[PDB]
Amino acid sequence: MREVISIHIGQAGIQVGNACWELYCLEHGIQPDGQMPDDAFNTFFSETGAGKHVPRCIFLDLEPTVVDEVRTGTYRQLFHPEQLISGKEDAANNFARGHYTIGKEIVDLALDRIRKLADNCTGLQGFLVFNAVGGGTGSGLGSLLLERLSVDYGKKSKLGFTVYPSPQVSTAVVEPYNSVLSTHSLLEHTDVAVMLDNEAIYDICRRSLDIERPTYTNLNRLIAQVISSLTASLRFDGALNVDITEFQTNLVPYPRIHFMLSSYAPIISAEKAYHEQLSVAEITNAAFEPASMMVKCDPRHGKYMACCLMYRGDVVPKDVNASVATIKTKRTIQFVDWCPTGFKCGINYQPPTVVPGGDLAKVQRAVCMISNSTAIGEIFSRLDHKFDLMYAKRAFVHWYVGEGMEEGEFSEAREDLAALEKDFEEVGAES
Amino acid sequence: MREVISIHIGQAGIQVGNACWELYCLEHGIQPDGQMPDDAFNTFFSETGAGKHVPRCIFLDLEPTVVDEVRTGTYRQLFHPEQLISGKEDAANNFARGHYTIGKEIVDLALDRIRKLADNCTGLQGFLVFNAVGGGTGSGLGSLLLERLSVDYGKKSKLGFTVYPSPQVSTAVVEPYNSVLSTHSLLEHTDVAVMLDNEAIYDICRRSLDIERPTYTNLNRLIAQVISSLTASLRFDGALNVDITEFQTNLVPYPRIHFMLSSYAPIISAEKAYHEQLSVAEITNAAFEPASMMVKCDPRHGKYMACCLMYRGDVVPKDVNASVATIKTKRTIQFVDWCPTGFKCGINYQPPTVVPGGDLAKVQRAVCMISNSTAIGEIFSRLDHKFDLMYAKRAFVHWYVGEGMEEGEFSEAREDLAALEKDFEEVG
Amino acid sequence: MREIVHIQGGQCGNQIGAKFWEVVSDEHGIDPTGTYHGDSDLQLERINVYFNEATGGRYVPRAILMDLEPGTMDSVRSGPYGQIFRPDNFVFGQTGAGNNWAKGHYTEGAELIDSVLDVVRKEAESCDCLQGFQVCHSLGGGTGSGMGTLLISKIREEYPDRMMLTFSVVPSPKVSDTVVEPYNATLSVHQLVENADECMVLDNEALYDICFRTLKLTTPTFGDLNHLISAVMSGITCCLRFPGQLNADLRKLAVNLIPFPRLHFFMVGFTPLTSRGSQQYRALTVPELTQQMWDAKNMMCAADPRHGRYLTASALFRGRMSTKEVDEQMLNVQNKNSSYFVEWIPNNVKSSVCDIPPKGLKMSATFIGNSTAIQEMFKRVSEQFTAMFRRKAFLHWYTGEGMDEMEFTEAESNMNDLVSEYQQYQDA
Amino acid sequence: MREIVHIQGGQCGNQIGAKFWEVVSDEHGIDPTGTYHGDSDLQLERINVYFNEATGGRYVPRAILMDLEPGTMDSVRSGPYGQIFRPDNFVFGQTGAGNNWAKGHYTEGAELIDSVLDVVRKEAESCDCLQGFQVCHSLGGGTGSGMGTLLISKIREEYPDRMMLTFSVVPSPKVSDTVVEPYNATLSVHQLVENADECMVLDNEALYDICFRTLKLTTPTFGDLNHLISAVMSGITCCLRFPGQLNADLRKLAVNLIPFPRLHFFMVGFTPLTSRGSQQYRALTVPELTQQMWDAKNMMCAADPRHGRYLTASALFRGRMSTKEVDEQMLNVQNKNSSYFVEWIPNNVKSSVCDIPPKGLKMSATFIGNSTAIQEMFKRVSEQFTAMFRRKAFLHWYTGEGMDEMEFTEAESNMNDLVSEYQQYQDA
Amino acid sequence: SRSYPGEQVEHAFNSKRLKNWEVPAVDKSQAISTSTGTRFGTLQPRSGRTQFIVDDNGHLKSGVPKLE
Ligand SMILES: Nc1nc2c(ncn2[C@@H]2O[C@H](COP(=O)(O)OP(=O)(O)OP(=O)(O)O)[C@@H](O)[C@H]2O)c(=O)[nH]1
Ligand SMILES: Nc1nc2c(ncn2[C@@H]2O[C@H](COP(=O)(O)OP(=O)(O)OP(=O)(O)O)[C@@H](O)[C@H]2O)c(=O)[nH]1
Ligand SMILES: Nc1nc2c(ncn2[C@@H]2O[C@H](COP(=O)(O)OP(=O)(O)O)[C@@H](O)[C@H]2O)c(=O)[nH]1
Ligand SMILES: Nc1nc2c(ncn2[C@@H]2O[C@H](COP(=O)(O)OP(=O)(O)O)[C@@H](O)[C@H]2O)c(=O)[nH]1
Ligand SMILES: [Mg+2]
Ligand SMILES: [Mg+2]
Repeated sequence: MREVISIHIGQAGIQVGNACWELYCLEHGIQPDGQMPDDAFNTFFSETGAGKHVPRCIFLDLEPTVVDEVRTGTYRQLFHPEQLISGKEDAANNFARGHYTIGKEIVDLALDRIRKLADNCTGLQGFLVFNAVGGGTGSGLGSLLLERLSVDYGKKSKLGFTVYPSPQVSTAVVEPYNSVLSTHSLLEHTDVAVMLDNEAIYDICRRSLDIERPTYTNLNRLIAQVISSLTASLRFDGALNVDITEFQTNLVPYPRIHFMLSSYAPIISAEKAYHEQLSVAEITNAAFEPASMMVKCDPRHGKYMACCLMYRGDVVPKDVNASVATIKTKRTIQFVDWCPTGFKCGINYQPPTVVPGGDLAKVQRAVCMISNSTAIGEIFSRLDHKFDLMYAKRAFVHWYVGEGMEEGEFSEAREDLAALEKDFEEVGAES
Repeated sequence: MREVISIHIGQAGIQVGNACWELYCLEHGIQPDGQMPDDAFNTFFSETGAGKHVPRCIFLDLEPTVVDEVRTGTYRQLFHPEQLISGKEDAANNFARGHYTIGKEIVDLALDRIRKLADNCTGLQGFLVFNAVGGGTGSGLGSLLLERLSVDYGKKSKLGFTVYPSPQVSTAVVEPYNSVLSTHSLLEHTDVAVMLDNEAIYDICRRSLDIERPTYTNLNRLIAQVISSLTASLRFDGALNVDITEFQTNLVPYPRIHFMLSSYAPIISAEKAYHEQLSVAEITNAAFEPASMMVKCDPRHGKYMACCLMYRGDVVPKDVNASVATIKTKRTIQFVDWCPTGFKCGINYQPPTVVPGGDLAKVQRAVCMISNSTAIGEIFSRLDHKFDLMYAKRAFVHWYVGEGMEEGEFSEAREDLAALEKDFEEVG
Repeated sequence: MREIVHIQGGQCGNQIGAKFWEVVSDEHGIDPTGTYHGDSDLQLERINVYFNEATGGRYVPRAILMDLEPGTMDSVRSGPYGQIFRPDNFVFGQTGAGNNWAKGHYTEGAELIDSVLDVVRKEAESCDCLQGFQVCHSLGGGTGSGMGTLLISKIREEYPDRMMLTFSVVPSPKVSDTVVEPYNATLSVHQLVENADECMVLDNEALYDICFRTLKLTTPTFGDLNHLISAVMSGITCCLRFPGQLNADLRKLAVNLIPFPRLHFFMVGFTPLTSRGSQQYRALTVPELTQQMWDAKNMMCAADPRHGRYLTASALFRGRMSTKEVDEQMLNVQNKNSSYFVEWIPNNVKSSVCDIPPKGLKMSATFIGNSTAIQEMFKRVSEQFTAMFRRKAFLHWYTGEGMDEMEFTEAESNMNDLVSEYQQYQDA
Repeated sequence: MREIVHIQGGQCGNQIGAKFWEVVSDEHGIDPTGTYHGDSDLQLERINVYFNEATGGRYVPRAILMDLEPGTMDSVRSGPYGQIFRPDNFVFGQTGAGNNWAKGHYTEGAELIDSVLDVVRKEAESCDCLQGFQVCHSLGGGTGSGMGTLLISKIREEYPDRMMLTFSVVPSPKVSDTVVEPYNATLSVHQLVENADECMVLDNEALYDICFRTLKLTTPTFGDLNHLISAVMSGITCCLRFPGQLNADLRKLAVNLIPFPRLHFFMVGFTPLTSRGSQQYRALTVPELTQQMWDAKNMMCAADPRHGRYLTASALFRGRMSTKEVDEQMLNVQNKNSSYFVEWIPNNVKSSVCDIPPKGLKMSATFIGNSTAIQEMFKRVSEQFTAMFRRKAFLHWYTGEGMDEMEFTEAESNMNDLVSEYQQYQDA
Repeated sequence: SRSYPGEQVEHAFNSKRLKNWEVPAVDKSQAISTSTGTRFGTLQPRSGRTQFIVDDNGHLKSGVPKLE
């Protein structure tokens, strides 16, 4: 009855889906060969006639080079091969290729597969969309998929975890274009968006886990931990259960402002765990610490508008309340005036799980804080300034105009982003 | 519950931090590997959910060459690795680099450690600052760190056990400069500041302990004996329990005068203990002895504005009041008129502890004296002479003005000493 | 005779009802198997006020569990006492609530009423003499608040003569468990002013106070707070379930309580509450019960009665005791601190008593107060509403269900008139 | 009947409160478990003046411990008789005291009063006939001098008719336990003059001499001093607790002593006090008791009777004796050294007697006297206060708490009015 | 965000007892109009018609005096 659908688009989408599913199988005792040696797996899986638990996910991409690694790996008995969707040619880091030229041939089969996947569902909670803004496939194809999903379902709730184009560390040069294009396209259709940045998670892995050379898999382990914490209350008991609609309602104040930060605590090494105590007050202080933000935004350049917290393990509601009251009394935390309230808290009795050969440490308390602050104006300003600096000269524009676009799409997107940053300015201004 | 926070800055701060934190781990049976084979260790530690006791201190410095030794020394399992803070390069005996260039990008990194180190305290008494006035990290980062504390805490009690440039013995040429700049920066920000010179403790090692091969690890062992004798009431029972809040109140007459002297008695070898009896009257007599002062200042040239006594061991209160009465009958000791009182006292039923391999002797009576004498205007004046002596040619200044300082901060910091000098005479 | 039908709406209600039926069932000595295993014939006489006979001597409760997203019901359906309920008294919708008063009241709630009402009637007629309804709420979320009130207005018109209680748990002043809390609160209050006969208000925060200020607990869980709420809820129907030399039906408790049809908000408190160490010192007599209950700490709501005046009050003592002490004690209070009681009501307390104390005690009490300090809940909620409704924040979620705007102001004006009624009658 | 509540506020307060409750417990034969193990019914007849019954037959003291920084409270709980106090009757704040009158009376007193009074009321209702209050202060410290007076002001407003008594330990003439003793003295005496009905002044100096010369003790610990004070405190309520052929309530004691509402600073002494050697030589007779009690050495305060004039005096005897001898001895004394007594009072002594001596003794006597030699302490104190206040030493500490200088001048004038009042009736 | 006085439970909610010695932020409690002006006073009533000053998407609609 408590069922969700997961969509991993682009390369980073499936790169993090692999981690999420290695997490879920291990957490629920599911062997890699589908079956295990109720109501606990039914959130992510489906039971066939005998024992087999096939996951209710979809891996969508345009490069065969990664879906075939998945098909040949140990996690090949899991998926219905019709879920792993690949294309002959890729989008080549081009929003126009991803949106107008290539993705419109496989949207039909992606949608009918989503239909067949949601048919067996009894009570559908919402769509998780793991996307990576900055690469043509990810950006354009997710925009197209979200428009189709909004016209099909509409009433359903879409969370989008979008690996966002980073300030300085960047493996691309054209991404300031497709980031603006993807935002202007999906803004009207996603129900909530969680931003997170490779630089911020690199800094976290550096300062906390003492790892100095993370090969894109530690970041995925961290994202898997985050989603497990976020969706615990769907498949695990505990006081103050919280689901997707409760999550989005008390967090998205206006139709425009739906982008939000993220954090996690504690996040430590197997020795600092053994040599620390990690009480709930320390955990919440570390969560609200700026240096724990999974995105490259400094919340002290703004004011919070709401926060959501999901405590796990040995946590008591009085301690949660006392720590939230201490945070309120603190002086370095600001709040926009029109929210005297501001915290949606939930508890789960299930501590966070650890993976064999992982890098985190076994703990008994953990917090995944998710706040909607008016400081992401700074990242929107960064992205707009970069798009500006480039489009002042019509750089790279011939690719986008040859692959089935025209010029007006750049102006629409830039004016939408200007309006969005003016929103983030005004709705925070106080009388 | 009766908790404090101990900060160590610079090489001296860390070189004493090894001494004190070797003492407490010994004073509470704490093995160097954290655990041991309540309300006692809770003053300086944090019993984690299983066994281990982490100290609530922070070693801050810029040269990696000292903090790595602690990371390889026997006391490496103790410290939370994030508490031991160390940079790439140091301030290089320069007040500016510790105040404008390097210090500005590590204070907030220390503050986040201090922030999380103040929340786990359920009842906080105050911060303990160990400083090295005369260097770059101690004098530069220290002063910059205190101002960041004064805006963050304000009313809390911050003590300063600041080692000070000795008159004759000196291992620096620019140390008159970064000392002046230190005071004017800490003057308005520390609550009370104890003083002590490396030479004054050298003679103590010569006359009393009779060690003719003294090193710094022979001095830092003498400072830990002071604080262990000063924070016994925080963690040990005993009559006339006395905390830190009641310590600055009845000791600092004006918001300016908070430079004080220190002493200790007895200080004897292992064998002369078998030649003595160490009555409580004899101790407090030798406590007021100028030769037993930990600063090269002469009290018999000035008057006492207050005194503070911490007794320890087999002491009963009648003799403290009996012998102090005698000292007030003696005439070598003076008191400024407007304080007919002046003797805050304290007792503890826990005698001082001896360290294996140390040089003190097992005893059962001890006294740690802290006084605010007006004769501390003499050690103050020389610093105003040597500063004024070199500043006339403005030697060595092209270094300070090369790292983000201007001429203002020199005359600014020079007048305050003049203003403080007359303050040490207006009270007479 | 005197049967009672019981509702549990929302996540909170579905979890307070867990402990409630665990408390009452043990009070009548029935197992989670539903079979009676008590000793006295007293349990069997008034067992039918809550349960119904079944084949084989089982006793199923007269409860109704309704909730969107039945996930929380899967918990209680799996607990120790989850095997007693009839499976047809489990109403739920496949979708979720969303902490949104609108869809919990207009869209989704409406699709369940057609089923819920068939449930309430089929077990309202099995009662040979229906006394009243009672519900358990939470004014924060959507299911408890939204579906709760929508259920009431259907009940208020179908059975207008019967009595409807609401043990509604209201929001907390200093920490809000939801952000949309003030919107959901008033829109529910605007229903309880007109469609409720009695409404006990509770606060999770004041429950924490009693939990570690009086009980001195260490790790309070919601399972322990519900062991408190279930203690006062069970404390009401004692006169219905057990004999007593001065009984007090549920209806006569209201007429003696509310002077005007709008002031149906009360505040409750339980007595005695001691630690595991205090039961060794404190004695259990009527003068003890009467001071802990009259104190301004056992008030389970976060409203200080000393900032207002008592209109009326009540008390439901349990245990064979002297019915004079109860009479002269509640008299002595009104005379001593006469500043807190109104004048145009000479004797403003009602006192009942039951010969049957709780299962494990010898004397106990229960308190109900109708004070004018209850307006403090309404001032604090009124501002938190206007601070964000004047800005039109979080509001597009409510108009999404076709809700109007005057439904917000009318819901608010109705409050800001109720806050004045509580002040006319408070002549200070 | 005639119940009494006991308050100890401060370090010295809480520590002498331990000995006082140990002396009384041994009087009525109760073990630290709380059970009763005496023999006579006299122990059980008037136990209710100090204790409250418990389940299983325990007797808990009617005491309140209020003090910041509960360190000394953790000690007295670890003591032998720490198992008897209700854990509820402890009031403590996590902050420090400061040895400062301001923050004791203004800042942290302000938050503790909310809970101290609720504790006071909840136990003052347990009394069927409240006789009065008694407190143990120490005018040097910060908690006692600050919290104590704030408590007494509140107590006097809530219960003005009753009798509040004080055993205040005043500063010492030559030695000074703290440095701001004058400020703590006057600011407290200014509060005592309006809000006290009886205030016996004790001084540690006088306690030391009695313990040194008379008792011949070699290591007089504060445990012994408080064993002295605990003896003289118990010696007052003997008429209340035990029968007597001429009993004397607490109220009639004041009525006879203080001729004027402002001369309530008494002077005490206990008899007999002998060494282990002289217990064999000297006898136990009423002439012996009165000869030692009238002496100028048993005066537990450092005031010299031979310099002033006795306004009134009182004696309380314990032991089956002849009541003609006491009347004869007191008359004989007045006629002999007649100059030390005022002439416009014909017979200025009262004399009680109790048929019940201390536990191990056979005849005992206790003395109280209202002399004019008490003005000397206030002259010495007022002199030290004006000396420091003329220069404003340590004043920034007091003014940092929202205090002004009128609160010092008011205090000093009120102490100057008191010393002139004492001078008038001292006609030399 | 503001802190409204929880009257009977207002003790044990200072910063101190919550292990916070960092110069508490009091403006969140002082913006309110409590009777005594402090944490322990009760606040004031209103008429409660609650006008709007803003259109659907934030963006204060009229010339409302606002801080830029
Ligand atoms: N956290 C994380 N980020 C990744 C990972 N792999 C790629 N990224 C980032 O995703 C962005 C590129 O997205 P891609 O999916 O590779 O590009 P695309 O959407 O497939 O478009 P085409 O390359 O044209 O097919 C880059 O900024 C990467 O840094 C990963 O494994 N983990
Ligand atoms: N009591 C004591 N004093 C020391 C010790 N080591 C150095 N000092 C003195 O401290 C002063 C300088 O010490 P440093 O800590 O190196 O100065 P700094 O603050 O680190 O400045 P930089 O060296 O430029 O980094 C000198 O006067 C030393 O005599 C020690 O171990 N014990
Ligand atoms: N005494 C008690 N109160 C609870 C409990 N769970 C939630 N509450 C309160 O219920 C409020 C949230 O309302 P909720 O029941 O989750 O939404 P609903 O499903 O629409 O009724 C919050 O203010 C919680 O504090 C519980 O287990 N015990
Ligand atoms: N009889 C007795 N008097 C004491 C004792 N300890 C302290 N006093 C006196 O208490 C005075 C200071 O007050 P104190 O209670 O210690 O500090 P406070 O906490 O601020 O009240 C000093 O003058 C001490 O002489 C003791 O143990 N026994
Ligand atoms: Mg790609
Ligand atoms: Mg150095």
